[PDB]
Formats: sequence, structure tokens, C-alpha cells
Amino acid sequence: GYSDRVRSITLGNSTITTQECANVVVGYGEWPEYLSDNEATAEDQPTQPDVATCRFYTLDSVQWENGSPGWWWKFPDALRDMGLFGQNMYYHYLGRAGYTIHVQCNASKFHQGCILVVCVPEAEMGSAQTSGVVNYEHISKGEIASRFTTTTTAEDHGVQAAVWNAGMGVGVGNLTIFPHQWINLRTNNSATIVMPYVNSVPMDNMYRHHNFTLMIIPFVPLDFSAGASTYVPITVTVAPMCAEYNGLRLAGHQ
Amino acid sequence: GYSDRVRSITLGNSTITTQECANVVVGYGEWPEYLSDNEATAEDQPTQPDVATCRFYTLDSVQWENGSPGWWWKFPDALRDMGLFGQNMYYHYLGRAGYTIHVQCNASKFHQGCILVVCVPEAEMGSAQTSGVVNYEHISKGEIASRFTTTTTAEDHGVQAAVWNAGMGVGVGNLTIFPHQWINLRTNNSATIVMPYVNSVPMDNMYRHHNFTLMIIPFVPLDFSAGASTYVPITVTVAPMCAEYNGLRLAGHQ
Amino acid sequence: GDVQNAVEGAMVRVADTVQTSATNSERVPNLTAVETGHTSQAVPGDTMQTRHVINNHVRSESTIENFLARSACVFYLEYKTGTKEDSNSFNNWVITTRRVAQLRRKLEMFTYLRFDMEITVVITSSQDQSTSQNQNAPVLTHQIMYVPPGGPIPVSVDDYSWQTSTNPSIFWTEGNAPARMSIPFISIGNAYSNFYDGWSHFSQAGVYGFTTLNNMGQLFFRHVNKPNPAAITSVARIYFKPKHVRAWVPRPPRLCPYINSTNVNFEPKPVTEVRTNIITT
Amino acid sequence: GDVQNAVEGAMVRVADTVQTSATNSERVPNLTAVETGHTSQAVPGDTMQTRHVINNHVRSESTIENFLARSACVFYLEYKTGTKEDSNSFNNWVITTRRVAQLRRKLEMFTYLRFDMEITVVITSSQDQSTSQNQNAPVLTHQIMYVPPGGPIPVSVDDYSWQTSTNPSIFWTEGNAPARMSIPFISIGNAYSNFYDGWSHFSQAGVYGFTTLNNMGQLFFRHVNKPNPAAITSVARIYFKPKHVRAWVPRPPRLCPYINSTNVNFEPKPVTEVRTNIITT
Amino acid sequence: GLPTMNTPGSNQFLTSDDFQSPSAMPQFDVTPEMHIPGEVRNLMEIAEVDSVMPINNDSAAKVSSMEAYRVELSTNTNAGTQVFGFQLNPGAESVMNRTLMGEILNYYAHWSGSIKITFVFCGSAMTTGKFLLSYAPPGAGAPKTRKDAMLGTHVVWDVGLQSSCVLCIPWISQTHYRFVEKDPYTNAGFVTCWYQTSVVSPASNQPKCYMMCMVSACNDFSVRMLRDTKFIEQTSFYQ
Amino acid sequence: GAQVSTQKTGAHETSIIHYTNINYYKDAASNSANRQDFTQDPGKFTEPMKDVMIKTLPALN
Amino acid sequence: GAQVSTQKTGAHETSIIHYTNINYYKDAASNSANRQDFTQDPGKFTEPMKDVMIKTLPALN
Ligand SMILES: CCCCCCCCCCCCCCCC(=O)O
Ligand SMILES: CCCCCCCCCCCCCCCC(=O)O
Ligand SMILES: *C(=O)CCCCCCCCCCCCC
Ligand SMILES: *C(=O)CCCCCCCCCCCCC
Repeated sequence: GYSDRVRSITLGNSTITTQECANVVVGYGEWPEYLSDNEATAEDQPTQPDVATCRFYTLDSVQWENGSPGWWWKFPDALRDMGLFGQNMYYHYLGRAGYTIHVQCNASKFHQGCILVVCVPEAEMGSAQTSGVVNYEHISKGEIASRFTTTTTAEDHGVQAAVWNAGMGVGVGNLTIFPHQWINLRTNNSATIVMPYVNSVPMDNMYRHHNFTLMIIPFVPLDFSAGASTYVPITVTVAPMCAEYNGLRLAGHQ
Repeated sequence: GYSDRVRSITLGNSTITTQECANVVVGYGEWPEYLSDNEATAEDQPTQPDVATCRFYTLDSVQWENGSPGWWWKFPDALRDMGLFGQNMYYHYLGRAGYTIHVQCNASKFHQGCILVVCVPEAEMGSAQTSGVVNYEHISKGEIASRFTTTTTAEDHGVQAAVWNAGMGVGVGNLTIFPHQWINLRTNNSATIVMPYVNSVPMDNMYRHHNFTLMIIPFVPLDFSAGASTYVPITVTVAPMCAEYNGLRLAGHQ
Repeated sequence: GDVQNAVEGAMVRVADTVQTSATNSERVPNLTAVETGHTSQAVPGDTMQTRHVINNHVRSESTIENFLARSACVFYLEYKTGTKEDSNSFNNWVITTRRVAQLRRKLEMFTYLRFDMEITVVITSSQDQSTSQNQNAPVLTHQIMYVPPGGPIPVSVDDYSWQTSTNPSIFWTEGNAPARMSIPFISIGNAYSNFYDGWSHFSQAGVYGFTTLNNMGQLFFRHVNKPNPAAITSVARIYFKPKHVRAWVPRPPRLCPYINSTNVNFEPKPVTEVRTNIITT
Repeated sequence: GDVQNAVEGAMVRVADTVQTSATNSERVPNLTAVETGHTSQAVPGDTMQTRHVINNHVRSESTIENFLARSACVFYLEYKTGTKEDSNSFNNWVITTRRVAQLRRKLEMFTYLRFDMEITVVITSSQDQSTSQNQNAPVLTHQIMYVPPGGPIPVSVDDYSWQTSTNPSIFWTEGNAPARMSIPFISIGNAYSNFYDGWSHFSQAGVYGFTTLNNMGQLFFRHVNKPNPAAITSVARIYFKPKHVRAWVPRPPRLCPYINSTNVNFEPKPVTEVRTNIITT
Repeated sequence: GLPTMNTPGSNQFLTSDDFQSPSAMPQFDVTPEMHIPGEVRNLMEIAEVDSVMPINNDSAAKVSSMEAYRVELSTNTNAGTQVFGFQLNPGAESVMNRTLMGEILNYYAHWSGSIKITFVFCGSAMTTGKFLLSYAPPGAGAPKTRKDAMLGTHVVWDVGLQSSCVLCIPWISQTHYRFVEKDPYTNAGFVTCWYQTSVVSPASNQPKCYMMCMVSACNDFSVRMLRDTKFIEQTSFYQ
Repeated sequence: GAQVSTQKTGAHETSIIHYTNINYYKDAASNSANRQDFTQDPGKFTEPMKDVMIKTLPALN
Repeated sequence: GAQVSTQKTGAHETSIIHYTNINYYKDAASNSANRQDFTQDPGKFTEPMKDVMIKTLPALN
């Protein structure tokens, strides 16, 4: 029985299946769990919505193309509109959570191509215009994929998204130090990374701080031949885990 | 060892192999066995030819085509010419037996299509001409497949074989209540149903009564593309099990 | 269990919802293969995280007995008050399930059926219009006679056959409670057969179908009263209740409308009702 | 206690008068605060010096069961003896408590109600005036059929629906004792609701009120007899008795007269009757 | 009084009912019981008694005579020659139909069990012969030749000092019970008789002689669904 | 399987009579009316108080 | 020779009532309907498998 290629993940009213996985990466060896009485600082009772928050949210999926350079999403911000997680994040000064990230991409024995799927903590990105500063709308489109550029330039306060430097002044080939998997179309149809709350402080504001960035970068370009299905998307579905919130007031932004 | 996809069935001087099966259905949970002294009524000693009767008879195989509506065979009548089973059935007023039904159909990863394989007990079929009565030659061609029709009409005393009503005034999608399997070309190359003697009386005449009908109906049409092997047959091989016969006299029909 | 020993049950409740937690594993309860011929025994807790619910629901009324054991009309028959000369002064019915649409579809959901039966019969009368409809007509008694396959048919409203020296009969006066009998499992075979894919003759011929097996005999009806000056018409409704039931081999329920009480004929109908679009609200 | 196990009671008598003596003290049993929402549990001995009385009175007839378990008329329906052509040859009633004034006020004193019910039905007949009213009409049998929410409505006095292969029916001859049935707690919810301050649609719309919840199905009535030369009219009175009763949330009894059987509407009435002066004898 | 509620069925007269009733003659001292030989307590006891069959059934002339009971045999008759044939419908076929077994059957609609036809040779004591007594089960049709008959259930009767040989017909049926009335579904097959060799005689002996056939029900026989017989009727009462 | 119970009689001058019950039908719905349960609890309506209000004491203090 | 049995009542808020049966006739056919046997075995229809199909495992392997 039990082929290790087959997997079923259930969280809240959500189940994802896969019949071609390559194990699952638990970020830095640590499974997500709630903030403990020793490590706590905000004295108020936390609200823990469990199944209502901690469930599988499918974000707007992107199309993989032969020349398409790459994509990033920012968490928790990508989830700012995803159901009751978004609401809780909107009505609370502080929030804390880990996440099951599940990237999906299927093609065929006859297709080829390989993408890096990585969760980078504190991926603080550089301004394209080195002289100037970057700004939110060029840092995150919430649940919509921000694209990496093959082109070394961009519009006013856009990030320097030139792929080989991963938007942050380093070698993209070294991104592998962060919790990652690869969807190599020969081998698998999905990636799964279970990311713990990685931060220097027990809870933080859900909007101000992008705790980590999901980067999907094609290291080997998507390819196939003579009339063999052009459209092949990449879908990212993510589930919050052990989510708890402190400091409640009115609807929040400013 | 032992992949559950692989199977070998031996009965008499007969072995069928398959390397892509989907388990085997034992009709109504019951494996075939001989008529017991409690349930018996015909007082004469039964003849039980064992290996001579109970072996694998391959009936005339039919071709599956993209638009081909479906097929049926009637038992025990389909076997009225199959070796010594046929002879025993010919020289005896009463006969009793269960059967291992094995439908065969292979195609390729690149072909598609799905057939229902079902053993319907007492499938009493309706006359196409509702006013009139049906007749044997339009009910059974012995070992040759009687076809289901896409057309809502037929020649004098032909059965109403219009597929979506399964030749018997019901929804074909509900035929699944009877012992069945499916050969979905993606999944498997064969079906196997082990049918017990299902009837309201311990033994019956082998000609008069068609105890059950084997229906093979394509729910998803056969398809493939640009120059990829047109001919793909469906072969039905069946073996009688626990066959016994009472009341012996001369060669029988009338 | 003993279907004739009524006061001896078995209480079987429905299945409870066990609480499920989150999972991340190699076991796949909702990934399977329809080809197998198997139905998925999945429970909501294999796909969602469920709470703990205690289902004290029982599958009571869906029991074959509770489903079939409600007394249905199978046929009604008519006859006037008259003389030997009047053909219409008496009547008969060859006993059959297939005459009406409703009970027939219920029974036919099963291939083979074995049961005892409660027969109730509502005989109703009405005055024929006539110059004499003014008439003091006394209370009418009625005779229902069962003639089993082989006995003498009554040729007139007034012949030796109605003596019933061996046939079962019911004499019933009007105004009283409806006549009622119980019947054993009357068949020669180990179960009644609603379907017979076969022939009346060894040579693959003669009568095709269920008709061949279901030879139940017939009910003869008459008035016992001599005729009043103006005629009175009576109509008898025969009611059947399958009790002490056992059922074998479930079938799809009849989709197409019934045509003949004699055979299983139909003309082809659509699988379901049509809708506006494949995406519907 | 088990409201279905009738022969299992509980005798609870009224409270005795304990003897009081004179007092002069700091305790004040009759000085309190209505604002609290509390009712004063004062006894006459807290205000007067009482004697010792033994109250063997019991609150018998004010039990919810003794109060509701008296068989009341909820509706009556009418139908003539006729042919398929005659619309009036049969009739129906959508089952409802709110049709009559008296039982409705009794039930509505409680918000939620759970009970079994005894239905008795008095079917009465009369001769229509006609040249033919002279006519020897035989004893009339009647059919009452319950069609649960979803089944086939009878379109005529004479169609397949009246077979009742699965619907409950009562056949009743005239002159006999009135037809009677018992009904279980038929609802889909844990108690019947006499009031629903809500909507049939999630969008705060569609049908307002109790109507939305109380879908009980309907009773179809007909004569089983063929028509006599002159017509005969029958009228069926449906009687309800709530037995094995349980009640929740008491309400003020209806002050205003009922207007619609469909909704809770009223037009405003005075709180009480007027009197001559605030000082009255 | 005690709250009774009358059910359907009330006040009907069912011919087959089994209820207690008041006697019109109370405390009647019945005539004391005596022995009387020959007590019948079950009609099958009669069906189990041997009757002689009218197999020589050819014409009204012989049917209203003793000829009906005697089947004519002859010397120098060629070997495979058929003596007689008929399908086994006890209580329906004229050959067995109105015998003791046949008559009992005719007050019932269903029968079951084995039958035994006892063949007795009433030829000259000095005469000899061998016969094939056959029973073919249904489905094939009546045995046209001694070879066809041979293939089915059979006895080869050698006539000699034991006068009579019995052909025991087995209950071989799909169903536990057949109809008494002839029905295509409940067909019971064919019983036929053939010269296995021939009837041989000495010089001043008669050439033609006779056999006769008795029939009765074996210990596995039974009958069901009680009914009136077609065998008796009237237009008016008798006087 | 008969049930014996007590009849409603009345306060006698300074008693127990019985009646018999046999349930005839397979469904509890078919049973006689539950008329003999004189049980009550006005408390929920007459006194729905979180803090217990002692009669001899002042309601407010 | 009376039989005592249990009546269909219903799930009570966090019971057993009985009824009596006496068979009046000499023929079991005459008896009440067998309505209280809520027994079932969908297995023969829902799972007619020779090899047992374990839910948590893949159907094919
Ligand atoms: C007055 C006496 C009346 C006796 C009536 C005997 C009626 C026999 C009833 C036979 C019912 C057969 C049900 C067959 C069911 C089926 O296979 O469709
Ligand atoms: C001939 C069979 C008749 C069966 C009749 C079934 C009648 C169902 C009765 C439902 C009563 C509902 C009482 C609702 C009380 C309320 O909420 O106002
Ligand atoms: C317990 O029930 C046995 C006590 C004696 C019973 C007497 C029964 C009275 C007559 C029968 C009533 C049967 C109702 C179906
Ligand atoms: C067992 O049967 C004896 C228990 C007491 C029986 C009370 C009988 C009730 C009245 C008689 C019914 C007789 C039916 C023929």
C-alpha cells in the first residue's frame, strides 16, 4: 500500500490531493504552534478562530510560459482579502500564524521545465532606482502575483525585480538556503512547504510587516513541442495554521 | 511483491492473465457453489462435469468504435454452443451454474474511452413496437453480440434497444445497482465479474430462461487522435462455475 | 430474523459523526477507482474536520416492509343487479399486480419478492336511473369467490360454481366494515418473480416475459340479492398489502411509463428533465 | 417524565396555609422591587395572621395536556356526488391550525409546541334537491387521503392518485363511528413553531412569518360511490386533539381578533373593557 | 363497557374461516364412538392406492367399455415398436386424469412428488417378452424412437413369474410444485412404452395378448391450493 | 404486559382505586393522553433571577 | 401465551414503553406486519469486492 508520491492534506473545510508530490518541507524543522505563556507579551486574551481562519485559500493563479521570468507573493498580506483570516487581520493590531503553502502545476510526460518554489523570510527588496525608495503597490498586489523581470529597469518606485539577483542583491542560485522545493515537470505536479512563524518578536502587525515572501522562479524554462498543449498554469493555495490575534478595535488601515 | 493490478485466473484447462485489472466483483457478495440437499427438488443424481464444463469460453468479440452504442449477451444461452457445457445444456431438462465473466479491452495511454460492464439478472426486455411482442432471434444471437441502438426503432418483434433506457424502460445510469465494473481505458484493460446463480428456483431450463444479461455500454465514447490505431476490440471470455445438471433424456429443443 | 413474527424487531440507528482533526499524510480516503465496481465508503470526516454528532436517527420507514406494507388499490371491477340473461349481472378479475401504475413500480424495484398479503376490498353501490329508481331496495349482500387455476368458471350470475364447496369465498353485506383476508405465499417457486427474461416454451418461444410465471387464478364477483325493479350497480375495489416481506436483487425504478399489463413494454423516454444551463442556481 | 407513557403520573397538590401569629420586626416580606423582573412569592400569612388550612386541591385541568387534549374542530370541507366532469365532486384541505379562532388561540399561548395528535373526522351527508331526490341511494363510502409535501395531487374525483400505493388513506362508510387516526410528531424541527419572526429568504424577504415553517401537506376528500340520479352533498369536519404534549415559552393570549389564516395580522384593539369610574363597586 | 374498536373484516362470512360458534343443541349426548375399519385421515392415502389407467383411450366406443383399461400386445411385433406414449400431466391428461390419484389431484391446484406406474402382464403364462418403460423429462420433446426413449429415465421390464414391473417416475422439476392444470411452465415430460425385444409364444397359444397399467403416488407426493373440481356440475337442485 | 395505575378520585373525609392499561399498538403515538402528570416549575417565569431573592429581606440594598 | 414488545417512541432529551401481542389465528400469514426490523447490509451492493478495499489506501497499486 501507501505510495509516498500520493498525499492528502486536510485543514478546516479543505482537502488538497496530489498524486505526484516530493515529500513536504517543514520550514526549519519546525511545525507551527500557538504562542506560549512564556514567550507572550500582549496581555489580552487572544482570539483563535481555528477552522474559520485556518483553511485552504486558493490565490489568483498565474500562467507559466517558456520565457516567463518568475513570480512572488507576500505573506500575510496576500491573504488580506481571504475570508475570515482577512477580517481578523483587519480588526486586530497584532496577529500570529504559520502556513501550509501548496503550489500546484501539472503538465505531461512530454512537457519539460523546472521551477524553484521558495519561502524567503524577511525578503526586503531593493528599489530599481537605487537613488530612490520603493513603495507598497510595487512590493505587493495582495493575492495577485507580482512578477520578476528579465529587464533591468522599472516605473517610479518599482522594485529591481531582475531575476538572477532575486529582487534583493544576492545570487538567485543561493535562494535554496530558505525553505524550498522544486516542481520539475518530469518528477512532480506540486510543492508543499509548511512554514512556521519566523520572526524576531512574538506577534506583529499583519499589514505593516510582510513576514515572508513566496518566490516561484523558473530555473529551467517551460518547454514542449509541436501542438502539445500551450496553456500550463501555476496555482498557489495556502492555509494559515495556529492563527491567533491580539489587540482588537475598529476596521483597520488608518 | 504482488502488485494488485496483476491477476491470473485458472479454471479447467484455462488461464487468463491481466496486468491492469481493478479488483474482481463477486456478484452480491456470493461465490458460486453447488445446490445443497436442503434446497434441492429434482430427486435424480446430478451430473457434474467439473473441468469439462467449467472452463474459459471466449465468445465472438466485438469492435469498439467512437459512435458504437453498446452490446448485450444472454446467459446461459450464449454458451449453448460452447463445447461440453453446450452439450450438457442440450441433453438436460434442468441445469444450474454460476460464472466467471471476463471482459477484455486494451488500447494505449493516448487512447480514451469508458465502458460499463454489467451483469443484469432477469433483464426482461421490451418490444420496440409497444403494441406487439418481441421474439428470440431479436433477443439473443447466442454467442454473438446483440447491439444496443442509438435509433428509437426496429424491425418486426425487435427489442427497443435505445441505449439510454437499457432496452428495459429504466435509466441506464442506474444499471450500476447490478454487479458491475468499468473498463476506463486510462485505468484498466479488463473487467471481471464472478456471478452466482441468481434465481427464484433451485435449477431451471438452460434454454427457456435467460438468467441474466451481460451489458457492455460505452458511457464515455471511444476516442484517439491523428493516426493512432483505429481498431480496438472488446473480447468477452466466460467460464461456468459449479455447474450441475438434472433430468437427462434425448438431444433437446423440441 | 422471522418476517412472520412481527413482534420481534431490531433497532439499528444511523451512524454518528466522529470528530476529525487536521491532517497532512500519505493516506487518501477520497482518492479511489470507480472502475472497481465499488462505492466509496467515505464519511465527511475524511475530507473535512468534523465535530462529534450523535445520530439517533433510525432508517425506519425505508424498511422493505414499511415501504410495501401500506394497502394499495390494484384494480376495480363493476357489476349490476340482474338475471341469468344479463351478462353484466356478475363479473371477474384475473389477479395481477401489473394492472395499476403505482404499486407495480414499487414491487418492481426488486427482482424477486416473497411475502404474505392482506387483501381488503371496498365494494360500493349506486342506484341506476330508472322510472323505478324510487324503489325500496333492501340491503345488498355480495359474493367474492376465488377460483384457483384449474377450477370451474361461473358462466352466469346464477350457476353451481357459486356454491363454493372448496373454493374460498367472502359474503359481505353493505354498510359493514370492508371485507378483509390474509393470503400465504401462494407461489410454486421459492419467491415471486416480478421479471422473467425467458420463454413459456423450451423452443425459445410462446409467451415472453413475466406473464409466464405469475399465474395467480381469479376473483369472481356477484350480488347475492335477487334484482329489485330498478337496477343497482356495484363496483368492487381490490386492495393489496404485502406483509411479512422479503426482497431480492434491487433494480432501477421504472423510468418510462407502463403500457401493457401483460408485458414489460415501453417507449423510450429521456434520462432526466432538461435544464437551462450546465451551470444552474 | 414521559409524555407518551400516559399511565404514569405525578400527584402534586396545592400549597397549604400555615398559621401566622402577630409580628413586629425588621423583616419585610411584602416590600420589594418590581424593577427586578421578579414576581413576589408572598403568601397571605406574610401580611395577615392566618389559620392552618390543608389544601388538597390539585392543579389538574390546567395541565398543558388536559388543557389542549380536548378534541377541537379545525376546519370543514364540502363535496358532491359526481363525475370526472364535475369539479365539485371532490375537494381538498391544506392542513393548518390557523384556520379557526378557538384552537388557534389555545395553541398560540405557547411559542413552541411538541405533541402527537389524534385526528377524528365527522363526515356528514345530505340529499340535494332534485326531481330525482326520491331515489334509492345506497350507503355512501368516503375516502380521505393524506398527500405529504411532494406527492401527486388528485386533479379529478377519479385519478391514479386515489390508488394510494404509499399515501395514508381512510375509507369510511356512513352510519358507522367517526373515523380516527393518531399522528406522530411530524415536524423536521425539534418542536412545532406557532410563531416565526423571520423570512423564507436569506435576503430578508419572500414570506414573512409562521407560514414558512408550518408545511404540513394536505387532505384530499371524495366519495367512493358512483353517482346516484340525484346529487348528494357531503361535508367533512376535521377534528384535532393534541395529545402527549410538551410546551415552551408562554406568550400573552391573543387580544385582537384574527384576520388571516396565512399571517399574524391584527388591527389594534383596546387593552380591556371600559368602566364607569376608577372607583367601582 | 370495555372499549372495543371493530377492525376491517368485521361481520363478513369467509367460507374458509375457523371460528367458534354457539351450538343449537346444548349438552347433546352424542352417540358413543365405535371402531369401524378403514379410516381415512388424509386424501393422499387414497392417491397412494393403485388404480388402473385407461391407456387404451382411442375411441368413445372403447372408453365406454372395459377395453379402455387393457393395452393390446402382440407376438411377432418388430423390436423398436412403440406400445404407447403421453405427457405426464397427472390430474390433467386423460390416461391418468380420472384415476384415484387423478381425482384427488382435481380438488387441488398444485401438486408435487414421484409417481409409480405398475405395468402388469395379463398375457398367457406360457408367453414371454421384454419392454422398455421410459420417462423423458421435458425440454426435448416426446421420444420418437426406442433410442430416444432409452436416453431418458427407464426400466427394461423382462416379463416372467413376477407379473408386474413398476416404472418409478422421479420428481424432476425446476420448481418445488407443479400446477394440476396443464401449464407450459410446469410441464412434466413424457412417459412412453416400447418393445425392447418382442412378445414370443409357443404353438397353440394366442398371438395377441394384453398388458395393463396401475398408477399411484409415492411417499413424497403432496397437493396444495384447494379448489372445486371441474368433474361435477348441475343446472338445478336434485330431487 | 399489563400496566396498573391509579385513578383520579378525590380528597376523602378524615383513597386508592386502580385502572388497567394495555397498549394495543406498535407506535407510542397511538397511546392515551398523558393527563396525570401534575408536575410544575413556575420558577423560570416567576423568578428568573441570577441572584436569589430572599422574601424576608429587602429587594434592594 | 401473550407476547410483550417495545413501542416505537423516539430519542428523548438527555425511553421504553411496551405493547402487547396475542396471535388469534392458526396461520402465521394472518399476523401483523414485520415493521420493527431495522436491520441492514448494504455491503453486497455497495462493496461486492473479492479483494477488500481499505479506504485509507489507494484503490489501485
Ligand atoms: C375470497 C378469497 C380470495 C383469495 C384471494 C387469493 C389471491 C391470491 C393473490 C396472489 C397475489 C400475487 C402477488 C404477485 C406479485 C408479483 O409477482 O407481481
Ligand atoms: C388519512 C391519513 C391522514 C394523516 C393526516 C396527517 C396530518 C398531519 C397533521 C399535522 C398537524 C400539525 C399541527 C401544527 C401545529 C402548529 O404549529 O400550529
Ligand atoms: C401482558 O400484556 C400480558 C397480560 C395479559 C394480557 C391479556 C391481554 C388481553 C387481550 C389481548 C389484547 C391484545 C391487544 C393486541
Ligand atoms: C397466553 O396466551 C395466555 C395469556 C392470557 C390470555 C388472555 C387472552 C385474551 C382473550 C382471549 C383471546 C383468544 C383469541 C382466540
